[PDB]
Amino acid sequence: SHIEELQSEETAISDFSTGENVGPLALPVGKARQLIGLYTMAHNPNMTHLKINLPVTALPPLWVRCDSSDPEGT
Amino acid sequence: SFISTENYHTLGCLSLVAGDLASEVPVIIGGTGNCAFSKWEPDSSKKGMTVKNLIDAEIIKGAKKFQLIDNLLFVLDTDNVLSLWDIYTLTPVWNWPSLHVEEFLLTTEADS
Repeated sequence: SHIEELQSEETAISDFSTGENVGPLALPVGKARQLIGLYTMAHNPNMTHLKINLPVTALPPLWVRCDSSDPEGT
Repeated sequence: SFISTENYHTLGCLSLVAGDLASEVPVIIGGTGNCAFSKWEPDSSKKGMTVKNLIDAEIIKGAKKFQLIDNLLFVLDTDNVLSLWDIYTLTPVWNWPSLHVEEFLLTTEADS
């Protein structure tokens, strides 16, 4: 997204890709904890809900990917 | 043996709690700085404790006081807000933001 406007005749030592694409990835563990907390709160009858006046309906589980950015190994 | 938290708690450690769960000694230290929470456990192959878990000072900037009854780490943050935490993995279990609790004490007729 830029236009080259400087001439560099020096030799550069670097590697390049020719068709690799990044597939599905994993969220950070701190990011995963926030979403796990949100799922836990949304299905807790003891929350002071702001949009629901009825007991919360159960839903199949949530599973958030973790990149093991912490020494938990999770 | 002095273990320095100067590389993780740059603004001084505020509260410390020690327990014995999962055949370990989880020492949770809550302070302000780079990391709000530091979980130290004794290294079985050495003489000292090493960090096992770290919580960044992003949601909670630090902990003022701890009270570990059993598998429940009641964490009081720097905003005088109490919360319920699970010590096994430090996941958000409950929060009490409505009550500005400057200090909380848990008392029960303990038998075991």
